[PDB]
Amino acid sequence: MTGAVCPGSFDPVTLGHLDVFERAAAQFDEVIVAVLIAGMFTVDERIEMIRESTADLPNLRVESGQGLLVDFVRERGLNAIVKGLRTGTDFEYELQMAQMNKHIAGVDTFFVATAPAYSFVSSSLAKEVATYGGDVSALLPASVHQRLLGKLR
Amino acid sequence: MTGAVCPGSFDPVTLGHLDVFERAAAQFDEVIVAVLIAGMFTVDERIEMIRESTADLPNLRVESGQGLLVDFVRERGLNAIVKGLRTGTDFEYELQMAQMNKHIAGVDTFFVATAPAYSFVSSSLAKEVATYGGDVSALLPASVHQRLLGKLR
Amino acid sequence: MTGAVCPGSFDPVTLGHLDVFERAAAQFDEVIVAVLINPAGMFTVDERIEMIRESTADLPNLRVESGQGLLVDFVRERGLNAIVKGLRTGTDFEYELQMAQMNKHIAGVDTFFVATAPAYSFVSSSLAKEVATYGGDVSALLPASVHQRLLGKLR
Amino acid sequence: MTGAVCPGSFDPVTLGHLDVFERAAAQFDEVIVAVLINPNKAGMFTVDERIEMIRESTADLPNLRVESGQGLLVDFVRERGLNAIVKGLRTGTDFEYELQMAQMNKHIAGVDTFFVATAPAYSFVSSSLAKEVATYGGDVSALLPASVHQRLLGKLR
Amino acid sequence: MTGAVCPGSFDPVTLGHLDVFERAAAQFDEVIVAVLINPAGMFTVDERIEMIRESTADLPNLRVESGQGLLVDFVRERGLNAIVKGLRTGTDFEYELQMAQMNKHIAGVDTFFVATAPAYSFVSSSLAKEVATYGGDVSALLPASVHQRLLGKLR
Amino acid sequence: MTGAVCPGSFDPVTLGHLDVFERAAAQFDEVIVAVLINPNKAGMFTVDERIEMIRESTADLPNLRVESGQGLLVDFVRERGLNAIVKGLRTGTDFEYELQMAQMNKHIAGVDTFFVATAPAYSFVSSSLAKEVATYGGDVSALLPASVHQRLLGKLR
Ligand SMILES: Cc1c(C(=O)O)cnn1-c1ccccc1
Ligand SMILES: Cc1c(C(=O)O)cnn1-c1ccccc1
Ligand SMILES: Cc1c(C(=O)O)cnn1-c1ccccc1
Ligand SMILES: Cc1c(C(=O)O)cnn1-c1ccccc1
Ligand SMILES: Cc1c(C(=O)O)cnn1-c1ccccc1
Ligand SMILES: Cc1c(C(=O)O)cnn1-c1ccccc1
Repeated sequence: MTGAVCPGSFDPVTLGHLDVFERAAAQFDEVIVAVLIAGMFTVDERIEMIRESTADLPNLRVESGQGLLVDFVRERGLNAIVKGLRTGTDFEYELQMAQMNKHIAGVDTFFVATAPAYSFVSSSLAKEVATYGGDVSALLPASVHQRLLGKLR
Repeated sequence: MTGAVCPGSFDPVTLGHLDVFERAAAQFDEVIVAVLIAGMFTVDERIEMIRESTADLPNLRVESGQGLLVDFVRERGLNAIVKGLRTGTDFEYELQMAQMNKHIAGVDTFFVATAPAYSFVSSSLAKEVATYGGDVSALLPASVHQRLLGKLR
Repeated sequence: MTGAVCPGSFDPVTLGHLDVFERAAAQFDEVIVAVLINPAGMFTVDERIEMIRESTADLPNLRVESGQGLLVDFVRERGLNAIVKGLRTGTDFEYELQMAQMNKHIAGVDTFFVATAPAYSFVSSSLAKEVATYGGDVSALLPASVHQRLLGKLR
Repeated sequence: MTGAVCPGSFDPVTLGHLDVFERAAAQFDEVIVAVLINPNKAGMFTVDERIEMIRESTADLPNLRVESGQGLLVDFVRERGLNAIVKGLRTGTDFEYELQMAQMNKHIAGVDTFFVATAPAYSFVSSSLAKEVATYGGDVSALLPASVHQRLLGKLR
Repeated sequence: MTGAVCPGSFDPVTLGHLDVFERAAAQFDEVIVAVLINPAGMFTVDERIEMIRESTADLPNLRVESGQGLLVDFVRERGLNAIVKGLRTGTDFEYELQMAQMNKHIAGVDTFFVATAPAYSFVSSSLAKEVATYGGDVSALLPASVHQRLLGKLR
Repeated sequence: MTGAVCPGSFDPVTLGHLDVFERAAAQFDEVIVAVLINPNKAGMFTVDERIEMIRESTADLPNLRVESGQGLLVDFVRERGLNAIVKGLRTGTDFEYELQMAQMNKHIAGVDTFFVATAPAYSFVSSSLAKEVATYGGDVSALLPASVHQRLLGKLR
């Protein structure tokens, strides 16, 4: 009965996130993606885009969440978070939250290294580049791309 | 059928390592500690010290290993490594090995943040301090302590 | 007569801060904690000062004052030229390193950093407040004097 | 016909920036300083003021020119027939952040980025910190070119 | 006439190195790859030079030479005063930053760093050799010219 | 009666070290420079040579003295009735490494450690790099005190 939660704003989900979801799904019986909550996409849109892109992952589901992440995790009977890291400075920042989360609620955090190809990918940078006309097609799920083009027009 | 391998030299295993073992054991059905191979303790001694300290973990076992870590992992039907991180610079160094390991053999790596109390603990520093008479009792399993005092006399 | 200033917003003071205060008061004849007022937070400056005084009652060579504007002026105005601050991480050091070099360049005021006690490496005022706002228990990270008042502000 | 673009907000230009300009100008046939403006947030200095302050302190660099722009930096670079950006770095933290943007810029436009290490004397200089310190009366004259410092005190007064 | 030196042991050259060579040759009129001999490794200096020449056949403005001793002497002896190097990480930058500042201080030679291509962020000569020694397949990380010879040295 | 210990191998002492000594001497009633010797590996300079080079360049610091030692630093500190160490740091990487040792030292002996940021001019100076560069003929005279530089060239010759 193993399981982890993968949290984030996912505004929108990127190939970097999807890679983390896939890897978490391969190592834990149950994965829940926690869409935490105003950016570009609504909660429902963000959830839909992730569901579309994770259809090949039978042991993953997507839910919105509010309040403390540890409460979200524990209220579903789990006590692990899985999170992707690019740096370095990411680890330092996330370490603080991870130790706090373990301290207040006994919830552990497992970090995975980003796939090399997506080291430079972030939701913020993808939206920024796309806004000014740059091609970010290779960095986002097929569905997501189109939806993003939609929001910009 | 989930599982991870926890690798290291463990010369000797510290409370920092034991904390990682416990956390891995709580999230994966099967944990294997891979004692990799001349420091202070022999392979057999290192294995024994870990077995002594992990008796309360029914789903963990301890084995020696040689060659590529990914071969050790895959030859036991697994494809996850779990490793503890203190920094920062640890993440940078380990990220390189993690991406290499994923590339050559499809083996993933999950990192956990060190418990705050053991941020300064390393096998090397514990042996160094103990050698010159410093008290490292609070940083090592009870059994290990005594064995270390033994080697020094 | 040696001395140092320990600056911060301390909104609220944490056990991490208090550890730094204690270690500074152990090594300098005089320590001044400077509670820096800004454009802002949860506690008033007077509330912050009083919480620090309560937690530092056992440190006779430390006192608490409010400050505004340029830190090196605050320091020099009081006949001192050293700052003492805690650091938790490497990136703590890199940001603080810039300010320390700037402060020494513009006023000849030096800065001494101490490493966090391991137990408080993850505590910050911001994170403590955020966790407490949503019902998380941060009593082990804050002095007794703070935890009671923090409950009051959230109710 | 080699060339590079040195981008920034330069609000204001610092001695650390000028060091980078000089080092780029010494290694590329032409250098363009790109003053990148956010049309949605004014800085301390207007675009013409930023350009003036840069020109006045680069007068001895014959192969350098100064132009403003906005939007994607890689478009600024490519429309001038170049494909190199040169930027200074102070810390490992700077490099991790800039690495993201450099790899993105190479991905979307094939434009490369060359980083140079700050001169030691300016490792702590930034436009924002110099403005903040000057706002509260601190002396930052040794961190800024002469073209900048009294213009800066003027803005604050 | 612009130019730069790309220094390293290149034992063996990787696709990461080659990416840096290509990017340097695209931006400077002349590039010299300097294969630095030391007290040592898997390949002879001549083997290393020949592997780089094979992988850089399409770069007419780049040439490969061996070097010994102080790098800034090598650079200045050839009428240049720029070094170009790849960086993979922040801690790459911090170590290289020291040497770059030293090299500019002692000889006025500057250093330009380029960020690794994402695909090769984890590749190093040391790790490639180590993996290959134990049967791991590193063919995707090394030029074709290297992978054949690496197999030979291990057999 | 405040005091601090400034530890190192000082093989040789650099201008970066001397900056740290001066800053410690300005803030503590007494400073002891601790020349820590590894009885198993000789450096470039003998203990007496290291001490001499330090004394000659700290002659204007009346509250500083120089002593050698080996073994645990915290024992050196405590046997002098002190419990503060002062050390310079250059980078975030330095801090992570030294943080480990500082926390260990506090754990085993209650001895505290105060770090100071390097002077910008010396951020790239290290004993090892200065020796390595000098070995191959590079000029490192501006990074070392006068008490050191020609002694160093002597060793290399
Ligand atoms: C952090 C991140 C974002 C973001 O934070 O916006 C978007 N993608 N990724 C990402 C996640 C894992 C690996 C690579 C990239
Ligand atoms: C890395 C390490 C060593 C070592 O590498 O020698 C000994 N303990 N630990 C450790 C492991 C996890 C958490 C804290 C400390
Ligand atoms: C920096 C800090 C904050 C803050 O930034 O608000 C709150 N506590 N601490 C802290 C201070 C010293 C040691 C550990 C933690
Ligand atoms: C990054 C920077 C700023 C800024 O970002 O505001 C102002 N100066 N510098 C600088 C540039 C190169 C070297 C040193 C300093
Ligand atoms: C640094 C390095 C080595 C090495 O250090 O031996 C081998 N490849 N690379 C590399 C170079 C540029 C980009 C990526 C990787
Ligand atoms: C660390 C160091 C060394 C060394 O470790 O060899 C030589 N100088 N410095 C130094 C000390 C303080 C500031 C700058 C530099």
